[PDB]
Amino acid sequence: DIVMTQTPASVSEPVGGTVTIKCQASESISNWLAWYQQKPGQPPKLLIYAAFTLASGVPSRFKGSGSGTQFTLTINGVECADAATYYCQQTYSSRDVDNVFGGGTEVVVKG
Amino acid sequence: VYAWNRKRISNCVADYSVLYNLAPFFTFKCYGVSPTKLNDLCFTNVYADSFVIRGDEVRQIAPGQTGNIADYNYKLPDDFTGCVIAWNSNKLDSKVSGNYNYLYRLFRKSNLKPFERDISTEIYQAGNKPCNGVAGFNCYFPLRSYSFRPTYGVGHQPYRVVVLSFELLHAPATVCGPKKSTNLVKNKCVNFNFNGLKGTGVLTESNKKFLPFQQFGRDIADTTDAVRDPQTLEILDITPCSFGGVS
Amino acid sequence: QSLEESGGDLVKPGASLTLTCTASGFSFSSGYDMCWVRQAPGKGLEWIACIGTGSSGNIYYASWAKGRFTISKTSSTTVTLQMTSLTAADTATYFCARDDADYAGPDYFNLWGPGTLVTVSS
Amino acid sequence: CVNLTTRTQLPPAYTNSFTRGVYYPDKVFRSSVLHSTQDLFLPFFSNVTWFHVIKRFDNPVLPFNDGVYFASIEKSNIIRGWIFGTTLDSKTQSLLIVNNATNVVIKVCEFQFCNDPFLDMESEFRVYSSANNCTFEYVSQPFLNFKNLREFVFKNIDGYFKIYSKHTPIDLPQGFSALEPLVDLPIGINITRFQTLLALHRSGWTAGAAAYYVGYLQPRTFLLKYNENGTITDAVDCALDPLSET
Ligand SMILES: *[C@@H]1O[C@H](CO)[C@@H](O)[C@H](O)[C@H]1NC(C)=O
Ligand SMILES: *[C@@H]1O[C@H](CO)[C@@H](O)[C@H](O)[C@H]1NC(C)=O
Ligand SMILES: *[C@@H]1O[C@H](CO)[C@@H](O)[C@H](O)[C@H]1NC(C)=O
Repeated sequence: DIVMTQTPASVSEPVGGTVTIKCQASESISNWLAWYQQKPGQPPKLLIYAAFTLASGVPSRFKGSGSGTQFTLTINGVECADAATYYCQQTYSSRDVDNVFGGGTEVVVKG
Repeated sequence: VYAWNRKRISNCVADYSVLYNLAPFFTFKCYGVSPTKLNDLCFTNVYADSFVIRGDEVRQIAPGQTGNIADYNYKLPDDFTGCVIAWNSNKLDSKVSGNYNYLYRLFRKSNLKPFERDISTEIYQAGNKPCNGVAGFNCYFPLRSYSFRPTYGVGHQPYRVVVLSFELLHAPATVCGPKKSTNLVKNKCVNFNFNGLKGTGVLTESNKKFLPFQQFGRDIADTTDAVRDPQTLEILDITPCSFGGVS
Repeated sequence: QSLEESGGDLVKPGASLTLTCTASGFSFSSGYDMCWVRQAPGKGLEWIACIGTGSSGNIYYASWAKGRFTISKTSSTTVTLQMTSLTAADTATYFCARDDADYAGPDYFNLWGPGTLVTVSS
Repeated sequence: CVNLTTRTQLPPAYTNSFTRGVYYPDKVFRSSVLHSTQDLFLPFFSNVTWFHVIKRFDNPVLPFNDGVYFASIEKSNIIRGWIFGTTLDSKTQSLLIVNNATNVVIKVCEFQFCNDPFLDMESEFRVYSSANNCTFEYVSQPFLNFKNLREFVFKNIDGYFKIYSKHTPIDLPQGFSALEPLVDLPIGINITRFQTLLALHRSGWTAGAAAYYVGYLQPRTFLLKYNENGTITDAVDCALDPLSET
């Protein structure tokens, strides 16, 4: 029922630069959304659950903005170690859904 | 409640008898229409708004009511038409760890206009020095998270509230209610009323074959003598009951 | 806690395999949910099917994983996934997602297992 | 959206209305009786606008006035649908009717129509570019030597869109055939112009032999004769010539 897209597919900002990834849903999912980041050869970990609350063990730079249909993750700073792929999950209605997870968006940090 | 969902209902018949098993322990106190006669009623516009608020905050969903939910989360217009439904959801929206996933707007620059939604996550400035992205003193996040406490009374428990707004034009109607049917009785003097067409006569089987679009049947006297039953597609003859002068 | 996977090996097309997710240090409690996900070698994550660890298993499936896969709980610390008629595109890396809320579906996943790789060749 | 520059400019052809333009006014039943009614009816023996399509490409935008009578000599179902509205863009909500290979498409929405709307085995639909604010939608069963005659009457009274149809196998032939009311649309938008929709075969693009007629309704009085079955068989215009007035 709910189809979710993640854009842009590829991003590249300087180490002191800022990059934002927005997650859009076909219809409104209110507050139900999560952010996941995986390193190569490693399962992803939860970053921003409920689209605003920060996770445990994660730097404050990870955050969340927007609600309803459009959700944006703003990166205030990278340190050449956060270059990975970010996914967003709908976690709202999974009765008949092809995939709760959103599209892939890898981050490249040019140090 | 701050990011309340909005739904459109149209081109369908509304059955209100189902809303006892799906939503037990519900409160149907509402405004603008008699709750009982909603079954035989037609709605041209229907809006559905659903969210979860605390038990002490369920009373705030009323026209002309002020409060935390009303001013900053969901404001109802003074001339609100439509009804609200609220039922307890402790068995569903309560977690042993805590229902921390539901958030509401707590700090806001001004009271919300009726039927408005605010999803802003900017840091609220309650002092003089600008926050500049810092959430310290005099700079609080506008959204707080519900901490439902089922141990306390119903006022500290998750309440699921569904707000329905109509307009009741009942002329270009797109939402109505089942008008039911009556055990047809034939071959006797009968007071009939078909879709507002009240009359008296003897209802007999009709041999006429008027077309599918064709509904009624008129005579030379310009009076309805043939009718097709809305419940069952059948042809009936309306004949005035036997009469005559006595001498 | 760990959710190390099992049952991953080379499989012929049009066959069946048994992947086992085993919990360590905890049991499959009713109040908290478990789910199953897999990751293709080249693209992002996907959800196929999973069941709840409660008294009444609220089993939930994806649209593209409607009937090919079968998941069931065999013990309090052992859950298995069965797929049949495996095709060339079914190769991926399978993970055992651990949910945090039992809202009849995959909610926020706080914990994942190391995962296993399942591949197809002829 | 593809612009068509292969249009051949030509003044419209004309033909007599003869005895077409009759529909059942109400849903009541009368048999073997004569009734007179006052309603928007197509005047008898009027001159209607004739467009021929073959390299003749006639896709103009015609005013709606108080009503429109649509007929088309058809074979192989070249005519597909109609477009209704006032501004024919996203500024004002417009109307769309298309009978594709499967069903009929009914949509009222703030469409953004292509400059040259047409259709193209048929799997290429280029008639609009966007839809902004949609109100009502509907899907139903498809409506459908020259061997097909299709009559259509479109009206807009009291926010209702009435459609009258009749399928007939056979310029305009002489005869009589009343039109039944097909579907009523409780939409409530005002219509001042329209444009039909066609299908183009691609091989360039080849258009088959077909034509359509456009008539305009007027407030007149008719006397209609119902047979013993219950259907209309003959009608007499009450303002055409002094004999009919008598
Ligand atoms: C249409 O027919 C009438 C006769 O009824 C004729 O007088 C008129 O000239 C015709 N229209 C055109 C454009 O020739
Ligand atoms: C009818 O529609 C036309 C569109 O051109 C508009 O100008 C007019 O105001 C409308 N009439 C009413 C009563 O809304
Ligand atoms: C309808 O009328 C025709 C004559 O016009 C007649 O032959 C036919 O029998 C009638 N229909 C029925 C069902 O009798």
